[PDB]
Amino acid sequence: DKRNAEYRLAFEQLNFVGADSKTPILKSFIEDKGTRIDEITFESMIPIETWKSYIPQLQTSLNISIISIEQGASKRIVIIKSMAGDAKIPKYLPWDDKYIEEQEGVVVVGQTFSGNIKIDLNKSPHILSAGETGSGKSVILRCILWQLLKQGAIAYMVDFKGGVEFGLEYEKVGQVITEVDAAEKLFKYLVDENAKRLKLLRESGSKNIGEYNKKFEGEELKRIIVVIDELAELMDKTGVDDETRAKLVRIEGYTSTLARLSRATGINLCIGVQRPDAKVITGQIKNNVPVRICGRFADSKASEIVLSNTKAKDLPEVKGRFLFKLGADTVQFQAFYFDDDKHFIPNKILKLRKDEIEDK
Repeated sequence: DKRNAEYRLAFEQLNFVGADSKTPILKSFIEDKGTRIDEITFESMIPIETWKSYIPQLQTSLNISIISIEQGASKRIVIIKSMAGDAKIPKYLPWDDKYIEEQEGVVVVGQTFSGNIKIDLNKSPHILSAGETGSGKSVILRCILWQLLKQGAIAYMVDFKGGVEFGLEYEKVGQVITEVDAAEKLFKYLVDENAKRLKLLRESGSKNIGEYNKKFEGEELKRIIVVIDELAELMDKTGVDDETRAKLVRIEGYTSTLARLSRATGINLCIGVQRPDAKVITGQIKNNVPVRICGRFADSKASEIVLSNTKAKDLPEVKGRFLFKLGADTVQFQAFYFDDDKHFIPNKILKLRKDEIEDK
């Protein structure tokens, strides 16, 4: 009843009253400790639209973070999907190998208010990390790569800045693609590999490699992970000769093909973008890339591309503070500080690899 009287007061203050002078009466307070989110229900004579416009006034009074105001059973009943006003988000989040998931295909990206953000690459298969230069953006992808490498995945890194963001260390664990020629060979291969895989899956009678891999263990399908340091490196023809203009288009057709058909076959794309543009994050790419990571952008246009809303502006001036987006919802999180010197250890991967081959 402490919560009932604390609301009664906040409403009483805001003069938040119905057509009947009656303030909103509290009905249920569902304390989901697991999700740190609470289902607060009120019966009032105040239409949802009016609760919706008064959301900032409510938030500040009741010290809460409202997510949604869904209408309940009747027009007078309204459920406020909302979490605490003491939003538990870290200052700096250092990486630790303890976070590596045992569920093959799952990757942690950082910590939200409740807990660590997980991603099932069998559910949502491709990641788009956008953020201006001044770090963060790619560090999230390199961190994801490490997790999958540790889960025994096959890596392909794509870096046209002559393989600078993926050093000789990364070349120990996989192929680093630095030019249009290799990028063409590669994206063509992956497309043919995805093709060979859809055959095996269909015939085995499995919907994804998660299913298929529970069915075959001696010979399993290795997950393929494709990191693209910068997309615009591939996504910009504006200058090249006819021969190259063709290659970059061929590459645009393969990327589109994989992005649209991969989910089942275990071929995952992680894309970095320093500045969103519709000529870079094209139709297909955005259409087929579920996960969206967004950095502090002062441009509303850039936010609309990736997040398809303008929440990137509203981010705090903290390094690692990003916005994860899957489906409709968007959360504020501190990503892991992944240092390629201390955290990336190629030997550990070569170890797993010797250890897996020293069987069958």
